[PDB]
Amino acid sequence: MKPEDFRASTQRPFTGEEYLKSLQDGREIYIYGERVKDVTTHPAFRNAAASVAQLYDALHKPEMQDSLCWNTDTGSGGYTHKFFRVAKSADDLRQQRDAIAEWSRLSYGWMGRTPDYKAAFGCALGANPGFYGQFEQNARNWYTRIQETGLYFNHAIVNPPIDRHLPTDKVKDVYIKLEKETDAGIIVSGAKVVATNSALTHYNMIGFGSAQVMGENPDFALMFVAPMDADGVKLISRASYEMVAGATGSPYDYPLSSRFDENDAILVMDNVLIPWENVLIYRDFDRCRRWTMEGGFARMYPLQACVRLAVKLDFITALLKKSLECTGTLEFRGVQADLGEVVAWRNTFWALSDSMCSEATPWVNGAYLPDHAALQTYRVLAPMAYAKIKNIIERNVTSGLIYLPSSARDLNNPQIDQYLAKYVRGSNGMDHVQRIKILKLMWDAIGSEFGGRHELYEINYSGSQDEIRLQCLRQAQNSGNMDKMMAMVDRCLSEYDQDGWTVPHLHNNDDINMLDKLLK
Amino acid sequence: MKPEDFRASTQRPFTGEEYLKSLQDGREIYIYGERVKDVTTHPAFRNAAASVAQLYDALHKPEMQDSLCWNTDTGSGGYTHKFFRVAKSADDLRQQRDAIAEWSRLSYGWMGRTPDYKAAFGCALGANPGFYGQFEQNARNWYTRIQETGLYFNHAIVNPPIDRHLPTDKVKDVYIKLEKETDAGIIVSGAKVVATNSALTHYNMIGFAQVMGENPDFALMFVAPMDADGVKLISRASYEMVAGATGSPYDYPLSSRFDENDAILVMDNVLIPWENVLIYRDFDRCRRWTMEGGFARMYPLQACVRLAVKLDFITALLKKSLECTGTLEFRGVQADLGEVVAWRNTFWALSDSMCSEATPWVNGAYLPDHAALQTYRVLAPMAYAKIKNIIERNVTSGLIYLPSSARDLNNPQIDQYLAKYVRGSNGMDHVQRIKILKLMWDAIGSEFGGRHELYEINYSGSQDEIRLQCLRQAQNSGNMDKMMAMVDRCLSEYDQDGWTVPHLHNNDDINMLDKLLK
Amino acid sequence: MKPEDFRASTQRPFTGEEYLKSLQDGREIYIYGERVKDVTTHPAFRNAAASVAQLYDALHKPEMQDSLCWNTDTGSGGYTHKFFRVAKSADDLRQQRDAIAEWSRLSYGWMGRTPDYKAAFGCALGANPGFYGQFEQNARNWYTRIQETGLYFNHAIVNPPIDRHLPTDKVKDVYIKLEKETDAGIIVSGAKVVATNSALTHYNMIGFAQVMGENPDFALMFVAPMDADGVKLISRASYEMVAGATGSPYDYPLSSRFDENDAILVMDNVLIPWENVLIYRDFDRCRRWTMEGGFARMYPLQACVRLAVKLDFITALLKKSLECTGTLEFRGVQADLGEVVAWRNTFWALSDSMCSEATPWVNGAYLPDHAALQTYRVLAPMAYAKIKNIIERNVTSGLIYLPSSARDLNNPQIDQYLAKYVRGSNGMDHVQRIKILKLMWDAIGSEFGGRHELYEINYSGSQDEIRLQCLRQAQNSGNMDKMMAMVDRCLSEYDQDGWTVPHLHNNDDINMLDKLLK
Ligand SMILES: Cc1cc2nc3c(=O)[nH]c(=O)nc-3n(C[C@H](O)[C@H](O)[C@H](O)COP(=O)(O)OP(=O)(O)OC[C@H]3O[C@@H](n4cnc5c(N)ncnc54)[C@H](O)[C@@H]3O)c2cc1C
Ligand SMILES: Cc1cc2nc3c(=O)[nH]c(=O)nc-3n(C[C@H](O)[C@H](O)[C@H](O)COP(=O)(O)OP(=O)(O)OC[C@H]3O[C@@H](n4cnc5c(N)ncnc54)[C@H](O)[C@@H]3O)c2cc1C
Ligand SMILES: Cc1cc2nc3c(=O)[nH]c(=O)nc-3n(C[C@H](O)[C@H](O)[C@H](O)COP(=O)(O)OP(=O)(O)OC[C@H]3O[C@@H](n4cnc5c(N)ncnc54)[C@H](O)[C@@H]3O)c2cc1C
Repeated sequence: MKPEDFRASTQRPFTGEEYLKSLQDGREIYIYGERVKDVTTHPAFRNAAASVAQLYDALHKPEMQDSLCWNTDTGSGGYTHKFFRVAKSADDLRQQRDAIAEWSRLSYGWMGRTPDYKAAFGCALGANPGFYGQFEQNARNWYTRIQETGLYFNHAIVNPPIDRHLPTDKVKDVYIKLEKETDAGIIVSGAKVVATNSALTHYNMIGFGSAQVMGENPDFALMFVAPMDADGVKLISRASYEMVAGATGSPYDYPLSSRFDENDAILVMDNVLIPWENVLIYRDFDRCRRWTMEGGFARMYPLQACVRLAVKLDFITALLKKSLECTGTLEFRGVQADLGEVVAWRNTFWALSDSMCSEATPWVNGAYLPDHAALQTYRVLAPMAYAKIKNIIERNVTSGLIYLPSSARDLNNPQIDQYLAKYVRGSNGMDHVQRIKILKLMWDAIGSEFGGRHELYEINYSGSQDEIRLQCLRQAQNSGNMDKMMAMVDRCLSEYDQDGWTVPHLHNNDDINMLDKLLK
Repeated sequence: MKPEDFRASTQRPFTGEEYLKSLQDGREIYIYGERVKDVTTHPAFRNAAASVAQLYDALHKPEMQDSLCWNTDTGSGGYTHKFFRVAKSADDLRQQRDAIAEWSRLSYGWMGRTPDYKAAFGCALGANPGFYGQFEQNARNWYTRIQETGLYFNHAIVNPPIDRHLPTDKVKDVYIKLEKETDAGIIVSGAKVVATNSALTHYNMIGFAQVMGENPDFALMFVAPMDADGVKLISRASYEMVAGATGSPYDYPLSSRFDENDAILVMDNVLIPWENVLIYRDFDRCRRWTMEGGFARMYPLQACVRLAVKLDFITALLKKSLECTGTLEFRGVQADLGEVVAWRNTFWALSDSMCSEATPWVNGAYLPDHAALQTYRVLAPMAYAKIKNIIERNVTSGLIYLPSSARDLNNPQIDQYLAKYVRGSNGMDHVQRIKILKLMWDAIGSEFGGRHELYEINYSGSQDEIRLQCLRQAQNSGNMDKMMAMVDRCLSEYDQDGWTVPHLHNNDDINMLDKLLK
Repeated sequence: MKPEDFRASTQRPFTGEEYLKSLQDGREIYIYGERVKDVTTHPAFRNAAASVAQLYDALHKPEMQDSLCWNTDTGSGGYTHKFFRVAKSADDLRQQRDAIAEWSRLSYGWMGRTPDYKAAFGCALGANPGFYGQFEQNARNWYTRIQETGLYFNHAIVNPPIDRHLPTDKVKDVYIKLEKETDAGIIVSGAKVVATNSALTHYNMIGFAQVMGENPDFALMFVAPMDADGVKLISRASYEMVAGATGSPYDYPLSSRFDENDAILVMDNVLIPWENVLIYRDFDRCRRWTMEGGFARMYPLQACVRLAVKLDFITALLKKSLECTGTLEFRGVQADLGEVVAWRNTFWALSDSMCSEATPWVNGAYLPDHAALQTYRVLAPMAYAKIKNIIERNVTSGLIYLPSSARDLNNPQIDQYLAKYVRGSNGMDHVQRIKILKLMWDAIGSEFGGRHELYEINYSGSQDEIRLQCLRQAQNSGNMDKMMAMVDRCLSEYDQDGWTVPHLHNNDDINMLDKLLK
């Protein structure tokens, strides 16, 4: 039973109901010391699963289908989310940018690992399948499959944060490695860092870590895909903000934690058989080193991430204004100036996504890639912008983020509520129910455990502070951008020497230099 | 004589030679306690004048006309710099963006007040002349004049930094005001804060301590020639003259040719003819001009591109400087340079968005994306201060381990030690190493570098003001209401009793609080 | 002739006049492609020399001797600056802190390499002479000599910024190395990075691209007179000369008297007598000197006080500058000035802690709190860059709305407009307003201001190195192990089954997970 066989039609991706049915499979997930029986009904995952299911439902609704979907390029006569099909122009990238924005708005920018994130991987396979050599047909088939079905992939690429001071092949007891080569496929074992929302995915792409030196053993030089229900695949979940908010809070108290929690799970592979049809790069140091620059994925996914963050910043910006209307401090110059800077950061990420599309270039086989410099720029700025925005919220909303009753239960008890109505009202006529609601929404965005995890995510998810900057420099150098900037500096330098100007339009200083007269 | 009458043709802007001749007028400029006889030959201005003259020469080069010029829209059959005529599409704005970049590369991004900066004012007059009421014909004529000739305007808008704690009605002894209304025109007196490069301009636009007040004699906008009686400039110290008198082009390569003197602008009982008046004793038009005039919604396109060109230069110069010292091999150094690259990329991406998201305005004119203009203004001071700190903390002693002068290289007694001990890393010779690092020092640490940091931090407004204007744009455009509609939708999806949407599970079956607090 | 033989008495340090006479020796200095005949009269050095001479004169003033001087500990019956003799208590360090502050106030915190900076080296030699083995007597003699005379030392320790990607063994064509061992002493050649104010010093201590390597010919520490054959300086541009040639004291008040020329130090086959050798072909002593020598554990007391004095000056000057513009009335401006006040307070509080937490070392000597020294080094670059940004973003156009020269005030034709339009706020006259703002600009934006920013950011090491050394101090002192004992205690108070301490309640009675996940 293929997960896409739950669809009532082969000419469209899953509906939300078919997607939920596709998750009631053999996946082996652990949380709070027990195996999850059904991820769609379990109290740690049911609402995050329902939230992803809503994205699938939106693909078929007349109210969103046109902004979200295109026909497939496969000859099936079907349709798919625009970002699941290879772009072949700058306008195609702009349409994909808008389709990503529309889906992201459904979670207010809070779900960062929705199916469109890894759809860029499906497109990378379809745009350049020749890169994979003997595995070219697997790349072509995987592109067709992902595009037609809307299959939900995530990736587990970063190695566990253990023995970082050593090359990947020197942490053999932990990192993903080839165990055995057989006729049916390859046996792999090891673990990857947290695989965000992988409990709700169909497949994971398992790839080599690029920020850590690989070494000299080719058994670590692998790229392949694994279904979430493959025997030996195990997820060990982190604490569930969804379950905690359900057990000890309410949607009113924790409105984001209760529906958008993407569990960052440890991914374990215990002697998993990967069929040859799922192998993409095999014991190949050459292809592993070339994949970041030639594969296309690294040159596609930040378009999705930049738009998703820009949507979250649309939400945070207006929510900060709403929060300041609660306290009444929005009337002050300093407060307005701080909110104005949040507006500037919000505007920045939308402008970067515009440039990604307008400056797009042809690649291979007619495929277009977004502006690579803009992708690297989003990665560098986002951690700085996010940390600054959170600090601005805390230093302006101040006590408004803590002057809040424990629970919706307090509002529902008239003995407590009578005091909340009088003493916890909003400024200028706003009732206490709305005031507490707005400020709890802001606190869940930045200070709840979910808010704290989101700050950790925005700071680190695409790489360390040094790595994102190194990659930004490498792009400038590899593209020829640095050589073009250097040609301008070399022109400036060529216009004079130790004797004076070499250009005839400027005046030498022989008639005005006073040093001989002063020193000789 | 009109400055444009120096042109041998009415079908093109000035050549560099005609531009220089046009500055040899009756202008009253002071520097170092003396009157400046001729800005084109004076040692404080001659090279900055020659640098601007090069921009005019570039307009007439066949290899550069495709990027720099377009036909006029006046019916003269002439041509002009692309940014001197009203944009009528997103593509027109992109071509203007490129024409600004091409001119800016001629000064490596260091001249921030070149003729294209105020060409946006000429275009604002041409795009919306109806805004000016009875002065509509002046707006139309000034647009035609600026466009055809390439007339060099600057503006003096910011009031002197005196009694900022008071409104623009309680400091009448200093600020620009109407003093007499006559048949020939208006008599004005007062001063404006530094008018950058105004010593080399043909005209200055004079426009309205933030809060204006209640006296309409201060509610003015008009044009003044640089050679009108009573118009005078009191110059600041000349980095060009100092670099010439005590340095050399090798030692101070930017100071020696790109210094834009920030002069105090004084108007002493100046007669402004009615043909030069645009807004007269009109608080309503003065308050509406920032949002309806167009200029405030056009010039940051020029300034963002000009900065992005300077960042192309600084980025590669930082790489060159780190190649000198050999520290470019280290991870931390590469990461810091990578961040400079990210800031450089940002300002180009903002200029892209300004053009692609452009909107129709009035009479077929297009305006760049307003949010992107406000974003450039907010980010630029932070990016510039951060980039300078990154250079200083990475190039470190390389910026000071330099001989005093090109005279040290030209003395073999000293040069023998420079050749051995002040060589560049991995085979680079000492002449090139010292040259690169002196170029970087002139960009950030010389008095010229220091002034450029003060300029990038402040020129479009105080830190609070640029942020306030960014917020106002979000509110006035409807952007804030659209972001708010998303927050209100999120809020509408639940209440104190649970979800109001049917796809989510209520917590009644899992909430343990009742069972826990008996 | 010995430089101290210029003194009319052996029982006190130099007077200013004797100090100036002592500099009129055979020193080989270059600037602007020419040999400097006499540093005391040359226009690039005369005022900086006069400024140092004033510090020596202050030692002999009865009104200042209580704060500045103590008896020598040598048995000579003489006196010296307090920081020139070994501290033997926390109170001795506090009195030295005050004596440093008093001398620093004479240059308003702008001279960072005055004779008291290297007096810490003289004290390090006197406190632990046994460290130097066979060179112990040289350490004792040098301590006595520096203490009694007030000899002016600087140090040249940092290698030229060339081939930083290589160790101090693979750049032999540049770095200081032993070339010959003889009966009279050692022959050395090489260069060091800028030796701040070395043109005005008597001697330089020469000491060991970070990683040293494996060749012991580079493992040296020794003293060299400024007039030894082969010792020479190649000066950087002179802010003093430039301010004199093209400015005035009114226009550049700090550049004109406190410029400490950052000179390239060259040693060409210099003979160093054995009496001047301290560490010889000894990797063991070179590696142990940073932790056992004492100097690295003494000089940041001088530097922290000197910066705190400069911050007293900058803080009040920022208030004065904001009184000029009138913006001091606004909340945001007052808040920014308040932060400058907080940074100024910090460096004084660090100097307090350096003294009160002082510890015994060897032979009765006391050392300031090592953690506070490392903290000053880490915070100072961040505080300085932030303070400069605060000044620029608040004083804004006040720093550029200034006439070129005192010559503008002395020309009534220009001065009439300065009096009206460049007056200060609320009654302050234009002469005082321009004077205050030019003083602030010379502090931060002139080439001297730019060099001072580069100095404060980098002089004690790169951003990573100062932080690494701060961490190493925490580890080596046992501070980190004591902080770790608290974290280990916290961890020991529970395990995977619950609390291990009896005062806390386990969650068995309230944990709902079993009941929820059936
Ligand atoms: C909430 C969250 C969700 C995530 N989801 C996913 C996911 O779905 N899939 C996935 O594959 N990954 C995921 N990640 C991992 C993420 O991509 C990484 O955290 C990021 O790439 C940084 O790598 P790292 O954690 O190994 O940090 P490191 O690379 O180990 O950096 C830590 C520190 O060590 C330094 N350092 C490390 N190596 C070196 C070196 N060789 N030389 C010098 N300094 C070095 C760094 O500069 C930094 O200061 C997620 C992370 C978070 C926080
Ligand atoms: C090198 C340089 C070149 C320039 N060239 C030109 C030019 O050619 N033409 C031109 O017209 N201008 C020019 N300017 C002026 C520039 O536009 C201004 O400096 C800028 O607009 C900031 O205004 P300001 O200097 O008056 O600072 P201010 O507005 O006075 O700000 C200083 C401080 O006071 C605070 N403040 C001021 N007013 C208030 C208030 N009402 N309420 C609360 N806080 C307040 C600010 O928040 C800030 O902290 C130039 C400036 C520089 C530095
Ligand atoms: C105005 C001024 C006056 C001075 N006066 C004196 C004086 O009188 N006497 C004196 O001896 N010195 C003096 N100095 C030198 C000063 O002490 C040094 O600049 C400081 O120690 C920093 O060392 P550096 O310049 O070699 O920088 P570097 O150490 O070369 O650092 C530059 C960059 O390279 C990186 N880097 C360097 N090496 C490594 C490495 N191995 N691994 C990783 N990254 C690395 C750093 O992290 C940094 O990002 C002065 C400096 C200045 C600016």
